[PDB]
Amino acid sequence: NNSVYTSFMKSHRCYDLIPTSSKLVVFDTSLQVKKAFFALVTNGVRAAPLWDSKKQSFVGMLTITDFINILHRYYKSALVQIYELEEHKIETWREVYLPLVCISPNASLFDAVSSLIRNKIHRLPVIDPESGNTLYILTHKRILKFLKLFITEFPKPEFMSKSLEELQIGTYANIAMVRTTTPVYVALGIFVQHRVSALPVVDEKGRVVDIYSKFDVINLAAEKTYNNLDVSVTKALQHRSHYFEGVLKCYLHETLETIINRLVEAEVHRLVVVDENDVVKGIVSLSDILQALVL
Amino acid sequence: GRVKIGHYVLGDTLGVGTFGKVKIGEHQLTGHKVAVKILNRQKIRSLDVVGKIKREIQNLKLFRHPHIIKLYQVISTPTDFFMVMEYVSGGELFDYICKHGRVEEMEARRLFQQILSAVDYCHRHMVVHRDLKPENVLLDAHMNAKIADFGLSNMMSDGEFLRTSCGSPNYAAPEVISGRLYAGPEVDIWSCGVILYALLCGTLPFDDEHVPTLFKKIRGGVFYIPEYLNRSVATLLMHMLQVDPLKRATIKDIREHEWFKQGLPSYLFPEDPSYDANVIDDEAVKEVCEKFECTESEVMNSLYSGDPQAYHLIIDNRRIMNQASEFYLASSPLKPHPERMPPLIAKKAKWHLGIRSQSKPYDIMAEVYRAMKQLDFEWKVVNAYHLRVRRKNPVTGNYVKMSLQLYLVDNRSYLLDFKSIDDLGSHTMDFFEMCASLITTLA
Amino acid sequence: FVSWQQDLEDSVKPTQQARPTVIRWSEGGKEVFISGSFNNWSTKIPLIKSHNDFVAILDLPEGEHQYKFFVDGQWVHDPSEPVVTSQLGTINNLIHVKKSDFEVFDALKLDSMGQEMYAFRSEESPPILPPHLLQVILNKDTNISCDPALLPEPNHVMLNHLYALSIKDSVMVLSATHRYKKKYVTTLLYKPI
Ligand SMILES: OC[C@H]1O[C@@H]2O[C@H]3[C@H](O)[C@@H](O)[C@@H](O[C@H]4[C@H](O)[C@@H](O)[C@@H](O[C@H]5[C@H](O)[C@@H](O)[C@@H](O[C@H]6[C@H](O)[C@@H](O)[C@@H](O[C@H]7[C@H](O)[C@@H](O)[C@@H](O[C@H]8[C@H](O)[C@@H](O)[C@@H](O[C@H]1[C@H](O)[C@H]2O)O[C@@H]8CO)O[C@@H]7CO)O[C@@H]6CO)O[C@@H]5CO)O[C@@H]4CO)O[C@@H]3CO
Ligand SMILES: Cc1ccc(Oc2nc3nc(-c4ccc(-c5ccccc5O)cc4)c(Cl)cc3[nH]2)cc1C(=O)O
Ligand SMILES: Nc1ncnc2c1ncn2[C@@H]1O[C@H](COP(=O)(O)O)[C@@H](O)[C@H]1O
Ligand SMILES: Nc1ncnc2c1ncn2[C@@H]1O[C@H](COP(=O)(O)O)[C@@H](O)[C@H]1O
Repeated sequence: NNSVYTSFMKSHRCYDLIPTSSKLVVFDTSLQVKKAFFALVTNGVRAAPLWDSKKQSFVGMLTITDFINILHRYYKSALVQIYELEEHKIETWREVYLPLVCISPNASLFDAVSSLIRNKIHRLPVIDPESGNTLYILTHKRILKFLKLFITEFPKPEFMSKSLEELQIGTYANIAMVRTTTPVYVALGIFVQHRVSALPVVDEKGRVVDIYSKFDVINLAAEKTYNNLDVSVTKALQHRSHYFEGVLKCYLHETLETIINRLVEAEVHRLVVVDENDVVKGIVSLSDILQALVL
Repeated sequence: GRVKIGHYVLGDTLGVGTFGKVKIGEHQLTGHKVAVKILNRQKIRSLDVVGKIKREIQNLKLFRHPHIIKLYQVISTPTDFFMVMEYVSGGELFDYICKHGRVEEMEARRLFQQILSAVDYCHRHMVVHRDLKPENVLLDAHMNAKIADFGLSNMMSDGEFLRTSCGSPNYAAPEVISGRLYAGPEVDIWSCGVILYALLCGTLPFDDEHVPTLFKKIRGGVFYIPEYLNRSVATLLMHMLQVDPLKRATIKDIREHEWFKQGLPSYLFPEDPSYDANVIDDEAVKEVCEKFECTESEVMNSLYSGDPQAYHLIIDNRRIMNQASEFYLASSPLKPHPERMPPLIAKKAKWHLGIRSQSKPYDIMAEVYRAMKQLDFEWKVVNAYHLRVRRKNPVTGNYVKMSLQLYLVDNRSYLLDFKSIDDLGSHTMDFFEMCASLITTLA
Repeated sequence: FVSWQQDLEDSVKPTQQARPTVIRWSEGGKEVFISGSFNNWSTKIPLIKSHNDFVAILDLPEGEHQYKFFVDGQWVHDPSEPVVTSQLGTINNLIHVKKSDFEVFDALKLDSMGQEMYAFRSEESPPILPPHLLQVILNKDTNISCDPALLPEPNHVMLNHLYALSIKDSVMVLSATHRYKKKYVTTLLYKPI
């Protein structure tokens, strides 16, 4: 009775999250990894599941994280070509890098959110047991957007109107960040080291100016500028300069209901927090909010 | 003591349809009047209409619309089938256009709003009434449109085009008179456009003595526009009666029109009570979700009548999910979405239907046969261009089935189509593996 | 309101109230009568007259019953319908009633009146392509504001039809729309030749 957020899940199936008409891309493990990242750009999809013709079943999941992992490992310099990226296939690199992690459409929402937290992943694909084919790729952004639709009819409790200072949601300490002069290669290294979706571009004084997420890496493949990672993060984010309405930042004296409403309207994954004046402060992501909603 | 069925005394004949005759039905005890369609079982068995009659009975029971003839009961006897349905005292619309002349712009609009509401209801339940005409459209004492004679109606199958052609040369779309493949809704809109012209003008837009010149007028799509009807209604008739099926108006186009929007009642096109709109059932899948969560299937059947208790709460939740369009569906033509990817630097690639050929159709058939014989394929030749290939997967051990059909784009242009047939391995993926194996072998 | 209407239909349970039999004959005779085994050939049931057809409804029980018509003082049976030879001499028309339920009856009717898994070449104009297939949902462009993975509602005919893009490179691209659980999914496949 006290937990109304948990009752929204478990009772509702995974099928309700899947849209009426969607676009899904599938890559065969036999094709080149360089052509696969260039294919994600042309189709506009963030992630795509992998298929094995020999096994006749889905083995992996191709994300932008794989494109980040390749570069740190194989990038030599702006002069020497990355001979690995062009020659490597989807199957060959899969053997170098480290069971199928998926969910059922008939299965509960509570079992789907727990799968994203336990396995420590952002993209979880849903496969029909009777059919055998992929239907949709579940994201933390889609789950919270689905919640904001059904939660409007339900009255929010006392903890839903609690401030960021009073609540324990969000990793307050040891936040990883980049500077305006920090190169792409150094920035990409942090994505593999600390293993976080977003990296905030902070000025030498301590002011947050930009944000370099895993999505901003696909621009190196879109413009074919992946061969030069020596250039600063500001030059890598120069493409959005004309069409960008500033960085999303909230305050510590703001209620949880206002924070959740800010993320769905902006459609962003990680939300930066600053106090009094723009300053470094702990970053709060959808993975922290969804984990708090479960327990 | 005249002929009686079920407390109902049969009288005067209303008319004779494509199959059987309809006779007036009069109650002996009360005096209630019904229309009794008598379908002779022997005459139905003499032809292959036995399947079409079965679907017509199932569809009429499934429907629950105030502008469609309501079917009360189907009384079966060993000699013939009896269909007890809704009687309308006013008679056919065709007789009203002849007697009263051309109906006034506002009054004809109300009748057109009601007739289109019934056509829209049919399309929602995947049924297309191919024989739409003022002869088949009836009225009552209070003057309200009612669609009858579903003997020419056919189901809307996924990935199938119906080429069957209705007898009436008039009221039939340019694709029907040409005898070309089409999708169901487009014909019903063209059939509604000519009906809209019928009560507004009094005459037909495309009419001639001999059949060849009549077909030339329909294919041309040039119709007379009288001086009395306004600029708003004239634009609708032009959009409804188009030669091209893609350029033609749709159910959504007419509802968005300025002339149709006025005088439109609230009960005609409902959004929220659309789930309970169909009489026949709660969603079959929907019932199982309630069965797999709490109780065995067929549970609370008495309960559903009782109302004590549950499944209705799940169906009402589906209406809320269907209400928000932006979350479940994408709109085609605003601030840019954060997940939108920038264009790739080397031109946008364009998708196309299957594989195309310029050679003789006899040569393509010999080419697809020699390619199929190279692999372990097993089929069944239905038509000289239609094939149903089936290949067994060696890894999974499951049978994969797909359809093949040959079409022609232009005079010297030909096309080959691949269709998926639904039955460890993915069904959608196995169809792609079966397709790729044939495309790689062929040239 | 709507729920109540739907509920009322639900409450009803399918059944047939009465089980009658048609018994009709077409002739030009003014006085028509019929006698069978139901009344033990004691009384002659009068035929009501349609202007052309003659018909008289009688609630006969399930089983084999032999009846004979009498027109203008002459006992003559119906040729068009099946008949059986009686012990007396004359071959009277037989009426055999077992099932009178529309769904079951149709199937029995249905039962009355090319090769499974047999691959063979056929010997001795193709149909014109519908323009509804030419328009591709993947070629159609959506709003910049909405999600990229989201697509508009596709026409029912289009799905299950394979759409392939010309191969720039060795890799082959082919996609098809499929419907699951009243949900539509457009799956794309990237696989090299
Ligand atoms: O009356 C009942 C009877 O009505 C209808 O029959 C009419 C028929 O449709 C008309 O065409 C016409 O029939 C004439 C017929 O063509 C002539 O042949 C004549 O028949 C005579 C025979 O030629 C002669 O051989 C002899 O028949 C013997 C029978 O073969 C023999 O079986 C027996 O008769 C008795 C039966 O044994 C017994 O089973 C039982 O039969 C009864 C039937 O079971 C019952 O269905 C019913 O028949 C109907 C018939 O279906 C209608 O079409 O009644 C039957 C009688 O009760 O009882 C039989 C009693 O005879 O013995 C006889 C010899 O004694 O004689 C017959 C004439 O008696 O008859 C017609 C001359 O115009 O009219 C009949 C009218 O019945
Ligand atoms: C096109 C057709 C359809 C059905 C058919 O078979 C039947 N004709 C029938 N007529 C009748 C019938 C019987 C009585 C009356 C009737 C007679 C006097 C007064 C009022 C009446 O309703 C009208 C029709 C009945 Cl109940 C069943 C029939 N079954 C025969 C034909 C046909 O003419 O081939
Ligand atoms: N820039 C960042 N630096 C350090 N930690 C972060 C950052 N962004 C998010 N986190 C934390 O890392 C976890 C996973 O983040 P994410 O990959 O963004 O879902 C969450 O528990 C966050 O609190
Ligand atoms: N707090 C934020 N403020 C502004 N833009 C953001 C923020 N978080 C993410 N983005 C952008 O939104 C896009 C997708 O973000 P993500 O869902 O984190 O991959 C990327 O292009 C980011 O640059």
